[PDB]
Amino acid sequence: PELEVKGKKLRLDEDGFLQDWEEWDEEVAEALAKDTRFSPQPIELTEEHWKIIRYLRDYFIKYGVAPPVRMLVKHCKKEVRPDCNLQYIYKLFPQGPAKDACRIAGLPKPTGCV
Repeated sequence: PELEVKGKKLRLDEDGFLQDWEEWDEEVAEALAKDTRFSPQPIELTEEHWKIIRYLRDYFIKYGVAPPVRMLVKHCKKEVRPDCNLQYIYKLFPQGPAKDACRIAGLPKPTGCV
């Protein structure tokens, strides 16, 4: 379906992932985060959320896939907080790094992030 943000109508897939992925910015991230068609509840983006979002998006821009969860957790422990395990990632992103975090980070698919 569509997502109205910033005077634009962006294309999402059936799982709520941004298909016009190159149109993404912080504003789009925010609209995705409150998109309750694809999330039980809006997700309030803290700086921790943002650190995770920026990491996923940089990885996709560089490698064309999302990083594996194994690598995400390692990164989070090093750059977010020493106790940021997968459970902590689900605390931030209730549906997980693929269904929530990669979606909000504007990746066109979460492929790789398992």
